[PDB]
Amino acid sequence: MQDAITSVINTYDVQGKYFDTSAFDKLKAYYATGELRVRAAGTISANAATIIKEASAKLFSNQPDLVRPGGNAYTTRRYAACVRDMDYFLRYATYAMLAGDTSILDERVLNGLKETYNSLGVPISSTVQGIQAMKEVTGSLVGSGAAKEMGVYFDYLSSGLS
Amino acid sequence: MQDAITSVINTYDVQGKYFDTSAFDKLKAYYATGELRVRAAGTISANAATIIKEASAKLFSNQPDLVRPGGNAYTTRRYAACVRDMDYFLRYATYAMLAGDTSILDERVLNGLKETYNSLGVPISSTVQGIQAMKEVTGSLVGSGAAKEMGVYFDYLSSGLS
Amino acid sequence: MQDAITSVINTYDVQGKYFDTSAFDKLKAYYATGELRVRAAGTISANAATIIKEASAKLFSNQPDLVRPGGNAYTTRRYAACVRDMDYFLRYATYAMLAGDTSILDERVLNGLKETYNSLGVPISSTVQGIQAMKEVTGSLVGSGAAKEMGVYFDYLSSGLS
Amino acid sequence: TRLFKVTALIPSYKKVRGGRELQNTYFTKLVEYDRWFAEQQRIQKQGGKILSVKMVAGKPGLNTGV
Amino acid sequence: PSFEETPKFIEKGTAPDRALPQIRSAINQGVSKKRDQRKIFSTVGIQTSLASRTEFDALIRAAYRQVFERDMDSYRITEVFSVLETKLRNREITTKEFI
Amino acid sequence: TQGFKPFINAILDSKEYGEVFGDGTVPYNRYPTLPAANFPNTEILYNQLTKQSAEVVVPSFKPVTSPRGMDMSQTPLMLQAMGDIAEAEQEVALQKPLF
Amino acid sequence: SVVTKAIVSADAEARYLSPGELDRIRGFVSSGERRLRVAQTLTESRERIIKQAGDQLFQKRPDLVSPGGNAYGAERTASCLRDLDYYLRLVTFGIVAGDVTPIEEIGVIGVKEMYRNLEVPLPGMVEAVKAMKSVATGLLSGDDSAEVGYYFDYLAGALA
Amino acid sequence: SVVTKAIVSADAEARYLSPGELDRIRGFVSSGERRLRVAQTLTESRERIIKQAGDQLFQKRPDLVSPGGNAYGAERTASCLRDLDYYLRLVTFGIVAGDVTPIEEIGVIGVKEMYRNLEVPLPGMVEAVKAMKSVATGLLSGDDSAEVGYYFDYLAGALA
Amino acid sequence: SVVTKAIVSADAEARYLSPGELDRIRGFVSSGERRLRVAQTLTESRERIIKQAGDQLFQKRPDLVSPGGNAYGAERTASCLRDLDYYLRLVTFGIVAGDVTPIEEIGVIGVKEMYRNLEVPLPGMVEAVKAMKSVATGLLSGDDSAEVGYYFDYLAGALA
Ligand SMILES: CCC1=C(C)/C(=C/C2=NC(=C\c3[nH]c(/C=C4\NC(=O)[C@H](C)[C@H]4CC)c(C)c3CCC(=O)O)/C(CCC(=O)O)=C2C)NC1=O
Ligand SMILES: CCC1=C(C)/C(=C/C2=NC(=C\c3[nH]c(/C=C4\NC(=O)[C@H](C)[C@H]4CC)c(C)c3CCC(=O)O)/C(CCC(=O)O)=C2C)NC1=O
Ligand SMILES: CCC1=C(C)/C(=C/C2=NC(=C\c3[nH]c(/C=C4\NC(=O)[C@H](C)[C@H]4CC)c(C)c3CCC(=O)O)/C(CCC(=O)O)=C2C)NC1=O
Ligand SMILES: CCC1=C(C)/C(=C/C2=NC(=C\c3[nH]c(/C=C4\NC(=O)[C@H](C)[C@H]4CC)c(C)c3CCC(=O)O)/C(CCC(=O)O)=C2C)NC1=O
Ligand SMILES: CCC1=C(C)/C(=C/C2=NC(=C\c3[nH]c(/C=C4\NC(=O)[C@H](C)[C@H]4CC)c(C)c3CCC(=O)O)/C(CCC(=O)O)=C2C)NC1=O
Repeated sequence: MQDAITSVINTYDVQGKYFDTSAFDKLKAYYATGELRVRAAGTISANAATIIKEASAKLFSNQPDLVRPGGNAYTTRRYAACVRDMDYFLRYATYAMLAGDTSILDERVLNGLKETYNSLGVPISSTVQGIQAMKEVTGSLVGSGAAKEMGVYFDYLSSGLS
Repeated sequence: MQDAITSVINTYDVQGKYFDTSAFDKLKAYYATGELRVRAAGTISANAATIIKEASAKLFSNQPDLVRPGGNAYTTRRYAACVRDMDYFLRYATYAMLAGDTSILDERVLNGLKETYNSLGVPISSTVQGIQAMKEVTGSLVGSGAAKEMGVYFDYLSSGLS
Repeated sequence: MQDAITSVINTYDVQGKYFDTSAFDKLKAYYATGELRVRAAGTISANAATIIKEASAKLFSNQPDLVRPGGNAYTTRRYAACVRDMDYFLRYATYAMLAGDTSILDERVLNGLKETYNSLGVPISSTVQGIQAMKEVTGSLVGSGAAKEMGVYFDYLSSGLS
Repeated sequence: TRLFKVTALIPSYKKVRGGRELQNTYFTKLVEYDRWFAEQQRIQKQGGKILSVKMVAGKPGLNTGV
Repeated sequence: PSFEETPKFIEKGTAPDRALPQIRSAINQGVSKKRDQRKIFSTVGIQTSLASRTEFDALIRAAYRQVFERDMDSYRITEVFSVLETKLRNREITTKEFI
Repeated sequence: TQGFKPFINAILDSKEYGEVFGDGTVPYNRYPTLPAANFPNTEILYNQLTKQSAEVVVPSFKPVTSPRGMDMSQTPLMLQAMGDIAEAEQEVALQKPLF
Repeated sequence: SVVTKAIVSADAEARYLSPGELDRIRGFVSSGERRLRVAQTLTESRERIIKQAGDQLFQKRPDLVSPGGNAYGAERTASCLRDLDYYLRLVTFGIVAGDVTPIEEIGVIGVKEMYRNLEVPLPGMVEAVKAMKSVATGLLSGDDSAEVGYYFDYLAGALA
Repeated sequence: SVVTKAIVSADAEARYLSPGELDRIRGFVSSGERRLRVAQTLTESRERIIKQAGDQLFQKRPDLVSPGGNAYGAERTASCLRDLDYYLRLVTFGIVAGDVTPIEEIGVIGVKEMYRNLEVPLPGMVEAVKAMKSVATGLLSGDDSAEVGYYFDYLAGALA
Repeated sequence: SVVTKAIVSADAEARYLSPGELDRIRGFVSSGERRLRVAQTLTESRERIIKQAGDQLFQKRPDLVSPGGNAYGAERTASCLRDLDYYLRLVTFGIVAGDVTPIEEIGVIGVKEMYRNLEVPLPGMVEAVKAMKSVATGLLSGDDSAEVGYYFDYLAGALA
């Protein structure tokens, strides 16, 4: 995985170029948002269990069939695995938010995820709905400025799964 | 693995046959070539670093983009891995020539090499070019008959990669 | 390990007290010494290989029999191990000086060093002489004030070894 | 029997490592009985000197309960 | 004028022109960055269990994630291996015996 | 013949485990360069999530004992040896009495 | 502390501290007087903070002090306020140390098992520490309040 | 990078980033503009630095450009100065990244193998790197010179 | 030696030595007499080999004995020749052993760290070893030169 700094470093390395004005512009842009990202990351970390609570409550309210018998989230085991997955998504979305890059989402989360869910019978659309629900809860938690920029990575996960 | 002796043994073991005159003739032919094979192996072993240096020099002279920034042999890791693969090819070609049999080339070199390189983005045509440069360098050092013999194993590697 | 601050925190936790004037005073003492400690640690970090060179040169000049055949520092492996151990002692003394407490020396360096050296046959007296030789060299570089502070941890290592 | 308490020193000969290795050379560990032959053989093959081995859990000479 | 030509070392190290599709593939070509973007957990400390509790705990959870491919809190691995973790912390056993 | 625990012990008591991981480090993906095909197979295994696939990545290794054709008896130095054995046989023949 | 974390990070890679770690240690030392002042502020108002936090906790969670609650009765309510006092002292320790290490190794490691042995509900703990966050960070200026709120939020997320 | 290192560590323990890691990233991000200024200063003078370092190196080591030397000739001297340019570029990348990781990952691992295959003398490389360090620390102030010399010393120690 | 390698390979498989391994040991003991003759020949020509090897090294690399060189001075040049004598003794040990294992155990493991600490240039080592190889092979016949030069080649590769 690469953060924004290493993203610029890697593009200029594979082009064999020294940093030009555009590179320093992107680097300034990353450094300018670093406090926002760090504060949002700390807020999300302190309230991770809460976010999972409201997001799973919303997902199971809108889709009661998931946790009733015959649903993919019907057992204590499969319910716990669903909330574990939601914790995965929140934690890695916070990683991507801190890094300012979606590379970790491709490398560490989305790789093999669709085929694994298809192999397990996990509903992918319902998982996308749960990810969206985490998006609204986290946005309500961290404020609009951080909300949009966390939503970038949430919708990246949603699009990668869909 | 197999050598010439083991190959004759296996072909007479599948038939449940004791050795005939033909098998003894094949064993005599290998025992006659053994001295030349050991001479060529010792020469190659003494000169492996020279061969790798020269062959990689021709390869990177003809394909300069491999060592320009962004090329597959551009970093100290990837250059070192490239010359390490060349050393591997030289060593296993020497093993094969000393055995008189290409089974080691399939078993310990060619098995999964193509999709190893394809999963890594290693160019296969440039690897074959490196192998041909290595063959040309080795032929000059081992002498005409040993050059023809060593070309067989280098060409086996090149054809298996292609 | 614990530093000076963690030592004060632990001594106040054991008695279940909030910080009083004396605790804040000891803290202020540490933050007063902090700049000196950081400067000395950086100086040693820049000059580690050097300090090791003069320390080993002094040890072997004063005790030449250690490196002639029959000495425990006679081989490339054993000489390399000797200078490796001296580099470890310097690095951990620097850690202890920066922390301001000698717990790291007992926790990491001295825990089991007697058993290991005596079973291997490493002479303790010569290693202590090497500690003193390293201390004398380091004091010349760090500065007059920081020299005594670093010597504190060097004598701690020596007495633990002695 | 079921448990040996083994104190062993394993020196290094192959190379000098950047890692400290004070962890791995002089050690004491608890190896269960039917692992001890393999463990002792491996320690001897690495070049170490087994300093001591002790009974801790079981009773020597017992037939059942092994 | 005093013309100042481009130095030869500039041209000796230039890269072929690459659009974004080639830049992306040139970044991610060889062995994956996971090979060097990771932590290797080992029992470097020989001090008692009282201090460096957190690094023992991290090593234990790393052992769980390596042997079982992920966290296994749903299966109560901590209480299943509580005696084993206790022996690891007080250094009765090594990492290999824990594994 | 022995089941699961003897099999795990056989892995962990191997020389390879002792040399690579010793007694202190948690195992990890090694990205092994050797032997041939170990890298792709290991990467397929380590790029899969838990329960991602139940298929066997390495069912077995295709034997290389015998190929089809390419006898290598037409090999030029083999041809030279077959020429030389004729000379040796002829010398042995002339060793016999002339009559 | 911050210094200990930097030293352990350097030791894991077996190297001397990089100029980044030394600059971080310099910044930590330069912030020492301010953090001792913050800790002294929170320490001198220990009783105010503990009683206001306990009041808010019981207002928002009356079931704790109702019959069948873990804090019902005089002695149980006293030991509740006593644990609040522990956690406040741990927060001051973390403030002076510059990290959450004192809190982590005195009050977080094994806290779930300890409150499971005592029937102490963890939502009650997180609500108590959030009330104590509000009460304590009310006393500090913005720069002090945010930095103390980091420790309080870490505590709340660790209990939850 | 510092952020990448923090995220990799947090991912290893499968946890969120600690307050200490967040404070480390806060410090690294606060110094971003200064490090960008240092890197831009080095970048604006790549040609001057490379030429002066080459002159100093070949005065120290006249044999490398003598007939039969490794850098003998215009094109081989150009390849030598190009290697110096590569390492200057990696040093600037490391300056903006905040650690030696770009230098480590592009120009250090397997560098002895590469130069052994190129029959390039390692002490010559060490002299060239020290020459670059002197020239480049010349163009900076006292505060920036130490930080840049840290990366140069790392590279030099890696080469020998 | 060869016997020790055969024994450890057999013990790795927990077996007795195969007829092939026994035949290998038989060939080894057959070659032992020629090996001792070669080692005796190099042992007799101690001072010659050291003298010409040192002279060729110092003429080929005057910088080592020149001011600022690592071997400047009578005592440092004496230490240089002493190291050459060490390595020639190791090569004799390798000749008797039949392999480079004694050279490996006494003078190759950790040699780079030793010469880094001593500030000894490794290329100077390689050139001194090549000069020793030339003198030793010259003092030998055509047959002995190959097997003796193999050990010097291994040693130079270890230093390089
Ligand atoms: C960090 C990257 C990563 C991801 C993303 C990941 C997903 C993942 N989810 C799994 C199981 C599961 N995941 C779910 C989640 C579903 N339940 C409901 O239907 C929802 C629609 C939906 C969640 C919102 C469920 C129910 C299971 C249990 C499947 C089973 O055991 O049969 C598994 C199988 C192994 C295990 O349980 O640990 C994986 C690998 N694993 C990873 O290593
Ligand atoms: C980004 C990391 C990286 C590095 C550093 C790197 C170095 C590198 N230097 C090379 C050649 C060279 N390198 C040098 C430099 C040496 N000459 C003197 O001896 C000096 C001691 C020393 C330089 C200070 C020379 C002279 C050559 C030309 C070799 C020849 O023409 O035979 C080559 C061969 C391919 C080519 O020239 O394009 C590489 C790959 N490659 C990389 O991917
Ligand atoms: C980070 C804390 C730590 C330290 C410092 C440490 C020291 C240490 N030194 C060792 C060996 C050694 N140590 C020495 C050094 C001595 N020989 C000479 O007499 C000198 C006077 C003296 C050094 C000043 C030597 C020569 C050996 C090799 C012994 C052997 O041949 O087995 C070993 C055995 C394994 C190895 O060789 O790597 C350890 C573990 N271990 C640790 O866990
Ligand atoms: C003995 C049989 C055998 C072979 C040959 C083999 C090759 C092999 N080459 C690899 C990587 C590689 N291989 C190359 C080879 C070069 N790329 C350049 O473009 C050239 C065209 C080409 C050589 C002439 C490169 C650049 C890498 C990348 C190394 C990295 O990413 O770190 C890897 C991945 C593991 C590693 O690098 O540690 C393997 C397994 N493996 C085997 O078991
Ligand atoms: C048996 C295996 C073994 C070896 C090889 C060995 C090498 C060795 N060489 C040393 C000194 C030395 N060695 C040299 C030799 C160098 N001078 C020039 O650069 C030449 C390139 C080169 C000689 C060919 C010099 C000059 C010193 C003195 C170092 C000093 O005083 O700074 C020392 C320091 C102790 C002493 O001086 O007695 C050792 C341990 N030790 C061993 O136990």
